[PDB]
Amino acid sequence: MPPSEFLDKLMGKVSGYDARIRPNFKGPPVNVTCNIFINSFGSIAETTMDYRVNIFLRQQWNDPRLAYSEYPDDSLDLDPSMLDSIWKPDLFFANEKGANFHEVTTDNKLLRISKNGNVLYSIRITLVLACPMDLKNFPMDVQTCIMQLESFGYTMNDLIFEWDEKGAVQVADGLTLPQFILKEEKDLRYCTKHYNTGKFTCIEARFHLERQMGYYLIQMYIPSLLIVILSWVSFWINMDAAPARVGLGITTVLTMTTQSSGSRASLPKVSYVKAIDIWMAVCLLFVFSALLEYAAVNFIARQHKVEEMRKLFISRAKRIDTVSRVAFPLVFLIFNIFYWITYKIIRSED
Amino acid sequence: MPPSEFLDKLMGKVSGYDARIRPNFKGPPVNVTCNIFINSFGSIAETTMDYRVNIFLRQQWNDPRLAYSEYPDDSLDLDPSMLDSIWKPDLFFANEKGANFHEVTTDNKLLRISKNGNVLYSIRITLVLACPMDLKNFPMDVQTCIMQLESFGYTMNDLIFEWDEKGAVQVADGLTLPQFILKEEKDLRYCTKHYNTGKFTCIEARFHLERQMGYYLIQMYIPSLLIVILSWVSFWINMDAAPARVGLGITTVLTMTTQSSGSRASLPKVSYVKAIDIWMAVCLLFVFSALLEYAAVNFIARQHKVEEMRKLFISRAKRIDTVSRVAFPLVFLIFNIFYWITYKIIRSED
Amino acid sequence: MPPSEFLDKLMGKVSGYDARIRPNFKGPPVNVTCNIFINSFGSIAETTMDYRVNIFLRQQWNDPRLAYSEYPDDSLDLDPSMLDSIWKPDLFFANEKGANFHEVTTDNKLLRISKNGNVLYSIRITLVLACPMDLKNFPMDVQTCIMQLESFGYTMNDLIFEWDEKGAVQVADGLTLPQFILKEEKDLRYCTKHYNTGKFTCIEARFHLERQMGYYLIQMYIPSLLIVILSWVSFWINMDAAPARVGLGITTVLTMTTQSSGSRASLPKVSYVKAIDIWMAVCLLFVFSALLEYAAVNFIARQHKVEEMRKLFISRAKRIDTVSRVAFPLVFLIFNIFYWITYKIIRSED
Amino acid sequence: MPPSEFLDKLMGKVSGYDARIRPNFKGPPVNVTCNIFINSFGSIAETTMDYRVNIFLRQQWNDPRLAYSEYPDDSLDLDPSMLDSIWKPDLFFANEKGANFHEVTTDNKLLRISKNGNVLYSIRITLVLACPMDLKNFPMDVQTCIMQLESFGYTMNDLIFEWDEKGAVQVADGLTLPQFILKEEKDLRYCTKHYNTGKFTCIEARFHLERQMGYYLIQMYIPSLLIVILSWVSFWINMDAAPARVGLGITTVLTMTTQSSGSRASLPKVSYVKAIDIWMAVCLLFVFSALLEYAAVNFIARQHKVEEMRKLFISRAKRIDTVSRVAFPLVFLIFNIFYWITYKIIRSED
Amino acid sequence: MPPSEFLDKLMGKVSGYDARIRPNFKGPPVNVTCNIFINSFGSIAETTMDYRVNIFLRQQWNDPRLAYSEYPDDSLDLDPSMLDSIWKPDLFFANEKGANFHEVTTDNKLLRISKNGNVLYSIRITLVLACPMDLKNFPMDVQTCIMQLESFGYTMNDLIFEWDEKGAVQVADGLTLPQFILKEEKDLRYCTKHYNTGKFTCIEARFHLERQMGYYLIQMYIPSLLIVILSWVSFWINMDAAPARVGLGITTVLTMTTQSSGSRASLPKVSYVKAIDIWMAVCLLFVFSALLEYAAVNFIARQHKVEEMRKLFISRAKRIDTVSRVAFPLVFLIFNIFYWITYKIIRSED
Ligand SMILES: *[C@@H]1O[C@H](CO)[C@@H](O)[C@H](O)[C@H]1NC(C)=O
Ligand SMILES: *[C@@H]1O[C@H](CO)[C@@H](O)[C@H](O)[C@H]1NC(C)=O
Ligand SMILES: *[C@@H]1O[C@H](CO)[C@@H](O)[C@H](O)[C@H]1NC(C)=O
Ligand SMILES: *[C@@H]1O[C@H](CO)[C@@H](O)[C@H](O)[C@H]1NC(C)=O
Ligand SMILES: *[C@@H]1O[C@H](CO)[C@@H](O)[C@H](O)[C@H]1NC(C)=O
Repeated sequence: MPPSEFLDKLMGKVSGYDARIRPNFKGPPVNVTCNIFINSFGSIAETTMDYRVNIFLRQQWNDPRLAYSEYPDDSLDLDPSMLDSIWKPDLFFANEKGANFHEVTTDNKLLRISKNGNVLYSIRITLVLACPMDLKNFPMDVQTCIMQLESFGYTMNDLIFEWDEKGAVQVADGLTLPQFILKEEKDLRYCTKHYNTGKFTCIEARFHLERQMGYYLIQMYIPSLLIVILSWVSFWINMDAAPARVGLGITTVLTMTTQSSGSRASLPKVSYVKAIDIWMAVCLLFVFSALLEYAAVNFIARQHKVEEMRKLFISRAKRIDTVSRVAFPLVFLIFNIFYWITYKIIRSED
Repeated sequence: MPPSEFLDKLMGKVSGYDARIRPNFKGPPVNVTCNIFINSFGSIAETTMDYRVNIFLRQQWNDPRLAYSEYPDDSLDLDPSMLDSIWKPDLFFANEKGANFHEVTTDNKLLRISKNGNVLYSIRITLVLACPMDLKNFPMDVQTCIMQLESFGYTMNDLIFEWDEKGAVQVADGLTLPQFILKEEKDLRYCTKHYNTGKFTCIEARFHLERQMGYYLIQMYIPSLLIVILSWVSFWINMDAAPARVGLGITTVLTMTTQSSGSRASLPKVSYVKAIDIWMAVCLLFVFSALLEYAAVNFIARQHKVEEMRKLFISRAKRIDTVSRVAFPLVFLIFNIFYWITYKIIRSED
Repeated sequence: MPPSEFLDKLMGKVSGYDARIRPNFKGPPVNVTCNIFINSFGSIAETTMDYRVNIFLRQQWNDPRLAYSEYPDDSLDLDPSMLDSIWKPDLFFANEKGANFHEVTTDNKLLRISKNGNVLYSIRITLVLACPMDLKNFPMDVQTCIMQLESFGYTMNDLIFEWDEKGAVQVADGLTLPQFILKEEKDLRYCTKHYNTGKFTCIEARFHLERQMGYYLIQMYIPSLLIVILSWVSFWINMDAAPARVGLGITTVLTMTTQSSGSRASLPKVSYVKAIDIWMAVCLLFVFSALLEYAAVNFIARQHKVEEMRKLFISRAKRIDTVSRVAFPLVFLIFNIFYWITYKIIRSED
Repeated sequence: MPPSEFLDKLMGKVSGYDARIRPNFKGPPVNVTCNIFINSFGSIAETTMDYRVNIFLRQQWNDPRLAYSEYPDDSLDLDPSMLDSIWKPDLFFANEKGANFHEVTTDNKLLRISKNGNVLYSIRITLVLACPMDLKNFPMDVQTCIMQLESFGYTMNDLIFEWDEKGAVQVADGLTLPQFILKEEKDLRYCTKHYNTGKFTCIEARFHLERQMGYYLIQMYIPSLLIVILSWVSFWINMDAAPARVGLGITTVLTMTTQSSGSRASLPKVSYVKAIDIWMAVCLLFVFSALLEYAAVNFIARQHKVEEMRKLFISRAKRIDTVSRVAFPLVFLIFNIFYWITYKIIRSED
Repeated sequence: MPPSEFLDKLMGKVSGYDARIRPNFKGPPVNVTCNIFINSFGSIAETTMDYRVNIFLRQQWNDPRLAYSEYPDDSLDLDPSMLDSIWKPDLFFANEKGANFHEVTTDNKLLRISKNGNVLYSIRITLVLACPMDLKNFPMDVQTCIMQLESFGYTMNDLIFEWDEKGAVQVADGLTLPQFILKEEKDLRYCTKHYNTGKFTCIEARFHLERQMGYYLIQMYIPSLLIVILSWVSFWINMDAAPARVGLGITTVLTMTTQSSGSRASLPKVSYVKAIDIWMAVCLLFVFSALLEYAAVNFIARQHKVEEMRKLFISRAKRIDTVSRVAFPLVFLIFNIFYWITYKIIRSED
């Protein structure tokens, strides 16, 4: 038998196969299993509120027609150039921007057909998908990003979408993200869609992302701690009143302010207050306190600037110094560890 | 009856249905009801003067042809591949940039037809639409953005566009905007269009947006208040003449100026003066006053630098200090609350 | 009579209408009237040297064919789907980048035909057009932007382009630009094109744009004036030699320099010197003078630092102070008003 | 004779003209003359390493077929809608990115045919072309940008490309570039291409660009000179040891550093050292020297701070001052003029 | 024999050549040799994690059909307009974004056919390819970028891809990269692909890139060294306690911090610590030490500020100075050379 003759008999003019009619017309809904392979992941930006993903969609369904039973083999790998004639289920993504195809040299498509009629359709598509991330806790946070596959034009009575029991989602080996660590959980559940026009099927896939704090710690926490320690020692040995003494505080003020402004750049605008803002606010309070104590001791010195009074004022000023000395490391220590442990337990609960 | 035979009889060669002729030719204008569903909203930028929206257009009209009365069911869900043969009303948007279609796997289209001839056309389109926002009051403002649907090629005698009496505009559940809060009002009115060529139908939909001031307050108001308070206390204990005393003022000057420059970055250029500019101007006036009073007390000290004269100059200088002390918090307090209450009442009127 | 039968008789196979032949072949040139409507304007950027415009092109010409005289009405509104068969005049823009079409739901096109043969073609196109603006005077300037319509493929003997006597250019009501004010003058003149291949027709439309200086004044002139006044008073009460006195000058130097650098950011690079540069240069000269006078009085004090000599040096130093006092406001006043009046008269002449 | 009948006889089914066969098959190579007109030029960016150009390609060749000799006129201006049937020579650009066509209203194309068979093909194309500029001397430099036209698919035995003897390259009148001045030289030479597959024809066009230094001088040279002069005078009158004296140097240090960082922004990264870097380095050396001399005189003063020794130390310190005084202007003068004259002669040689 | 008649006999209707069937059907897999020519390279950005490349793909395979043996010559250069009829092997790239074709004037394609049936297919394509660079050592690093060619739709039994024994990869003469130096090694190995659907052939090409450190050294190392030396000398002659002395340290602090922030701008965010960070950290430690020693000597002076005690405190303070003097150059010298030699040996091993 020649291949061409059979090939036109299967889906051509002698065949009564109209490509505008669903298989099993006036019958039970056509069940469709969907298997997705993630070729690549990444390019997630906080401002844009979306990520980039390259998938290999694969969907299988059954047809009562296109059952040959004439060649001795089980399956046939057909050309992807008559895919227009074969009926194709509609499938679009709800949180989707763009989503072009790939056409390098030839269109990237795959067609297979078995003896019973089970087909295999494979399409490569790069999707920009919108993820509504919540930045309540900026340095440490778990982000859930949603992929939705749903039927635009058919009701419940047709095109029921089902997941695959085994190996529903696969990932490429040695695939890494610079910023996040992917979690191998990938919980799958499906939520149907209700509209005034009708009720439409949908299936959902969920991915969990964990950020890496190493960059954040080196970029912000480590310099800020250095500034705090520097300020502490600078006043600790500072003596009486000198214009030079003021310089140590002045440098810290400006540098801390610039760092604070710099940190709130990449992130988009949100009403709620992030954790990094809290850390910046407390460090600003500490540096603001530094000036305060100086003003205080200067006021005591001003009152001092008779012999009977001098001893008490000089003593009171020194008392202010030693009390500042013991107080400043202690309250920062009891606060930062409290901050870290409370964030440590919230991530553990999440 | 086979589905294919009926399907070609309805809109094919045996049918006298020419797709270039409007239904009810030489007759009353074809009425069209339009229902819009907002799939997603967002990506509004002040500079660009436009926003991004993903809608689900739905338009219904009646045809005297395409009335089958042969299958026992009421409606038929047809394929979206013969939509070219069906006559389609022209519809374009006036404040429109771009507005591509979506073609993921298959074109996103929907076709339905009832027994009487009422059709249902559904198209997914992402529109970039221009909104002429007025920034007279920057931190608090209500913005109205306009969507216009109008007929490019037909006159009044044809293609009259009407709204839908019930559920004209729907919104997706759990849809949020990072910057703005959408108001559930959505007032609908229609304005016809007049041209030299003729008079063309149009319908309009209006959306109200309310900005969230939480980001603005934390970003700008809170640091500026801190700078003002710091400056106040800094001079409050400042004593006589020392080069060190000057430092407190110097830091504030530069930091305030940098913040003022930084704030006017995101916004585009406009002739009128924004509220934030007013707040920045008054704070700059306060810090400018700080230097002034110093210069004054230094001039009194310069005159002082004989015994009879010294008491009066020293007293006058101290008088200047205490008067500065009582005056500075009081006038800022009576001004900021006045500013807030006047803006509070203008938003209430708006 | 059926509409379809007439519709194919007019421009089909029974008709000898070849769409590759110009009307009035071997005859006088085909005159074409062009009417343009500006749907929207804006998005002008100085660096890119171009603007964005959305027009409604409309062109009318006569054909000896397509004269029906069979239906009792005067005109017919045809579908825009047989516009390919109708002969269309070539028309392109010389200072053009891009210029895509609009295809939302359906192509935006319009076809009309009268009894005599006068047709009406309407096309919506968004054009990015290059405007060679001259920035000799930056804050105040009038910019002329050119739109050119010309025939790519035909000579003088064919396709003569003429303007419309009445209402050649219309503008949408309530159309505004954030930066510029449009002038309702719109002078129209036409310049033919000469090439080695031949002579080609062209028509030109000119628009005048006037910038709004309110943003510029608030952004730059008002802070710079404040810095100048501050500097003036700061030295005015400055006494003898103190390291603190220097601070007043130091702050001004840096802030003025940063503002000067900031101002020359948006503008692209040009050889000639802008007006804003002149204003920045004079203010820099004033602040530079401030340091000078200080150095001078310090040199007199250094010579002073015997009793007979002290009186003359102290007097000379005070003389320098009072002379500085009277001189500094006077020369700035006689210069700034001179600057403003000369620019006021140049705009009036322009 | 009707135009349509002749028009289909020339390139249709009765004609044996196959559009897949080169003219003069099994014969001498088809010679092609190429004339280029530069409609616009500009948009050159140093980082991207490419420029934007809008050309009017024009190529002429001879065909033995398509020789009519039946109409009494010499040439015919055909429609650009049967250009697909006419055989067209392949032509692509080697240093090419993008290069789309223009389709405003109608495709921009031109067809002409003479009695002998000489055709004229005109195509409008905007090309982004890569120019490998060498930035050895940044402020003054001559840049050569290359345009290459070559045959992708044919060997030497076919499609020989020749230039045009007269008026090979034309430029539009009144065409200017904001940054560069075009030179009216435009030397043309051709270099053939060798590959493993075969030898392919190519022709090359060269353009020379001269930068304008006016922006660079005002932006960088003039402020830097002002800073140098200021520093010079500031120390020149500086007296003994005062903390205030230090301020004059401190301001210069920071401002010079910021300017130095600012200048190296637009330019991309290169291994070799630019001229502007040299100028920045020498000015940094001068300001660095300023601090040095201060440290020296302070060390002499420190040793001074017995009567016999005081006279010699005070004298030595004053000697250091006067020597600094004479030395500093002289060495800057003998260096800057040397720098300018050596660059003046290198541009003259180039 | 006419060329047209043979041309349609080879791949037309009289020929039984179906373009949907692979050559050697039901036979051994079709071997394909692939030769790639790199027309241009460059535009590599660290953030995007990808590079731009313009290649000339060339693939050869054998067909049992299309064996003419009728013209006396060996090969024929066909038109690229019947390339659709010829069967073409599928080929796509795995680490691929975009990859459009080039269509300037005509499509860039090449067709050749020999007497035996060996064909030659040439396609020009610009590919954006993702390179997973590792920035463990930023200033000096070798980067490997991967190109993968693989068969989308066929299994092992068909379309085996083989490399070319001689001249597999060629590069254009005089091709340079501004940032990197290409290594003439280009090791080629192939790795097959395993999927649930089946096993698919692939081949890989590897390129090695070496960065040039000249820009980095001038941009960062040279200024930082200057700051370190300046700081060293500044304290080296600094005397006792003066507010002026503090200035030398203050300037360094701010400038070093700004440089440190500036350096970490171009690079994207990564968890691990780069070499440049280490160098910045050590320089920050040195400048931080500068303040420390000052505080120490000031504390000794404070204790000093009775005659018996004064000699020991003054001596101890001077001892601190001389010890600082000998210590500071020595430890920087023993550290920087150690840093350079360890990086020198790691690059040599790599
Ligand atoms: C799809 O599956 C459901 C439940 O398993 C079944 O009731 C229905 O008949 C199936 N439809 C088919 C096989 O077309
Ligand atoms: C549309 O509605 C108007 C007013 O209800 C009516 O006069 C007109 O006949 C309608 N046109 C139709 C039904 O085609
Ligand atoms: C166009 O107008 C000119 C001048 O009015 C006239 O000479 C010419 O015949 C006209 N061409 C037509 C009507 O085709
Ligand atoms: C092209 O020119 C060359 C040299 O002038 C000549 O030998 C060749 O025959 C020409 N080819 C033609 C006219 O086809
Ligand atoms: C391809 O090469 C392999 C090994 O050289 C060989 O076994 C196979 O038959 C070849 N396939 C062909 C020539 O189609």
